Amino acid sequence: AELTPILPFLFLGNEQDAQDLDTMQRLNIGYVINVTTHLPLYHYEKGLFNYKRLPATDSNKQNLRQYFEEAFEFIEEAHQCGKGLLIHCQAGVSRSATIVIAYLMKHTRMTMTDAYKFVKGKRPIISPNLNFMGQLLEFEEDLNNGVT
Ligand SMILES: CC(C)(C)C(=O)CSc1ncc2ccc3ccc(Cl)cc3c2n1
Repeated sequence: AELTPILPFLFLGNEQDAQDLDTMQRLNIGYVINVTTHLPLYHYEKGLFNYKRLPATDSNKQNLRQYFEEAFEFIEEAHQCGKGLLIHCQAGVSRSATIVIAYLMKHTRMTMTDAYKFVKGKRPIISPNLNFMGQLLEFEEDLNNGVT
């Protein structure tokens, strides 16, 4: 069990981390983003959290940019009402860390490199995915040019 707090309201974890019900309620988490196609929404039937599923796979062809804006608003929703958000996928946190890094670029105004350094400092194990890196690099281009 290990929920990594990126921001006071934004938490990063894997499949096993999302199953620790006691820790999630201790940290005042009320929102969960599940970035998998096959994993269940843990503790859904208990009616404690608001869920959002980004149906993605951990492949070199998966497009995560399409899920960026939807995830940012769910995070803002958790932020604007004083609750924490947990975003998770599987062991390598490749998918979920990509979304978190994207959020830090758009809203916290950090650069792509600095955002990775920020998350990597708090979450030491992140599996590599050149496809997601390319999408984050292309995403930084659009932010600097005023396209998104
Ligand atoms: C995208 C994701 C977080 C899923 C990932 O690929 C983690 S693995 C890794 N390993 C070595 C690196 C060396 C420089 C670097 C500069 C920028 C960015 Cl975003 C990543 C790296 C980098 N990332």
